[PDB]
Amino acid sequence: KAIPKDQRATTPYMTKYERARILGTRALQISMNAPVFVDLEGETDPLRIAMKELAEKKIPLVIRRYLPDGSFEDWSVEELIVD
Amino acid sequence: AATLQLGQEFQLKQINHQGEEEELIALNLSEARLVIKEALVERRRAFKRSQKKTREKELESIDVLLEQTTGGNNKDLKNTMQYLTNFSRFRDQETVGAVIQLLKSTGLHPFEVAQLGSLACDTADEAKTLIPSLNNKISDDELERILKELSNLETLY
Amino acid sequence: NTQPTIRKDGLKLVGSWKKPELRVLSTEEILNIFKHISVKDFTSLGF
Amino acid sequence: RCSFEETVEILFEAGASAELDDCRGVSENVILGQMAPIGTGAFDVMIDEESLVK
Amino acid sequence: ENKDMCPICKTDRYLSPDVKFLVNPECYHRICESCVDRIFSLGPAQCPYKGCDKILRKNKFKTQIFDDVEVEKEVDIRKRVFNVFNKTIDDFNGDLVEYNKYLEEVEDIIYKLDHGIDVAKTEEKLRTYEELNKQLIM
Amino acid sequence: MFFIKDLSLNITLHPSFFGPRMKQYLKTKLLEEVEGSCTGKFGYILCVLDYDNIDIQRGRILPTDGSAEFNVKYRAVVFKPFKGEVVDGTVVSCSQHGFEVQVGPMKVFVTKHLMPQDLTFNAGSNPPSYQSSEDVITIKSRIRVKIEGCISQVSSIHAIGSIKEDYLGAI
Ligand SMILES: [Zn+2]
Ligand SMILES: [Zn+2]
Repeated sequence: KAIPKDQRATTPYMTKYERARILGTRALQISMNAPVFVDLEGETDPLRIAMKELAEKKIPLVIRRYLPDGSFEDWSVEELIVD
Repeated sequence: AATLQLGQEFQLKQINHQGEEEELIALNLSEARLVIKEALVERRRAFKRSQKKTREKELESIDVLLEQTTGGNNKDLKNTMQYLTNFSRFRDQETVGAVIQLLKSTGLHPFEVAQLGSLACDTADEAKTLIPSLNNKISDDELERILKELSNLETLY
Repeated sequence: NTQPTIRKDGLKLVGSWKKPELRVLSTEEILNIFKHISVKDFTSLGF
Repeated sequence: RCSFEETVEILFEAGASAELDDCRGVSENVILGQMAPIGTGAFDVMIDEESLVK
Repeated sequence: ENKDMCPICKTDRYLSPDVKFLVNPECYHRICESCVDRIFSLGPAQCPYKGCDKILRKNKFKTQIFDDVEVEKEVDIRKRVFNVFNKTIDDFNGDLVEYNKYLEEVEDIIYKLDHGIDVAKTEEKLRTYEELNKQLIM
Repeated sequence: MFFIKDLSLNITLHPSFFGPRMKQYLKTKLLEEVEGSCTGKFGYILCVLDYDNIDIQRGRILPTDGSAEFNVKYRAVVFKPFKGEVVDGTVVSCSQHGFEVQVGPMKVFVTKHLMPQDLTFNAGSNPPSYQSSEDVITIKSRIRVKIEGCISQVSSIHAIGSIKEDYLGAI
């Protein structure tokens, strides 16, 4: 039932699955004409643009980590420490 | 049917979006026009706010000025405004407050008082025949009195 | 009433009474007895 | 349980005893043909409208 | 009677008589529930009670403990005319002669109505009812 | 009847509408779909009250296609017919089976068999009108119809009325 921010006791590191689905969904949105928040260096492939947004944490998403008891947490990808 | 037993979403017990309990809101064809015509005004103010950065002619003209507000996909509401206006005899929300004061004084159901205020009758038998739910729940002389005060509240506009 | 012994034989159920009177249980009789089953009975069985 | 070996017996006992399935098992989500709670699908992805104005 | 209470449902005693038998004041005829409900439900038409032609109206029914049609009509008309005349020329001062004479006139009117005479005096009694109602309105 | 009820709708948005102003778009869609349309559960939706305090809740992303789903709770003025309900209306189309009364956004039909015997159909007039023993039912004429039954199909509602009973007919 939405655990508050002071009680979030999950791993602050972004896993490979979270990075994978964030890059996949973000790249899918970029392929569907989504507003890009980072200036492009001449890229054409959507996955490279998604990784470019992840490298600067400009992806506007938040992860709803489901807990085994039915609860969940909201860890934004901007505050998640990548790698 | 018409036996004070409506559907599930039309039951006497209603629930708002906050989670509290509220009685079913039944409106007669008097304030029901002033509420649509009312909210369309503030809707016009809302349409002209973001833009910065005898009785029939005014009705249709205002319905055109409000038709320009909407996207031309709800003209049945304007034709409904012509229906109500062509079948409305009330005006001003103060008199409507008096009408609610006369309807709630008997202690009836909101749907029943809605059918009372929405129909034009002269005798009590008319109200008892057009409304099958009201036949013994309230006295006939009191209904005739309500129709008398209402008859004094109606004015040709 | 003495409850018989129900045995499966050729897609049928034969009841044996010792009292010995052996009679084959028909589908209509078993279905009738099942129609006379109370709630606590079959709900105590797992239905 | 029915997927592994004895399908008909498990199904018949299930229907007889009025059994209920939670449908978060692997094979169950496979049979129904939608996302299962494994890896990438073990979490939902949301959007924060307060982050779009950043 | 136990043999006539509806031309279609005349003998419902062995069918568990759970339905009532309404009587319209403009027919004085017994009709069971499932029949009369369809009668006024399909439209205000006459009942086929022994070839009855008087139209049966919607609702406006009554429960009857059975005191014969004559006495029931005499007490309905008696109460109605008693309400039309109200307390006019009755308990106004305390006189006994004129009061009993007026009561004699009223009972003679009810007598002419329950007898009908020749459908001529009863119409004058109806005009008297309209006049008395006009006096009660004023 | 003209009732007011709090309704909830799930709005789908394309990933191209994820700008900071997207909330406005929501309301825009929330109007374009809700006002004027009809539902078989709440009747003909007329207007939508409270345009400023519209709750947005939280938007969720469904798997494929990447479109956004929203659950909006609002207050709206709707019109729902009921069986055995005395209403008033004006005729539009005429037929040998009966004239089609227009009550608000609903086009009620009155069967010829549900009419009194004195009311007869007249086709020799232009337009064809129902002439009785005192009243003449024409298009522009106002008739008080007692609705007997209503049908609540999805996004389509039709009702059947009658004027055979007393205190009904032309106004
Ligand atoms: Zn009968
Ligand atoms: Zn009769």
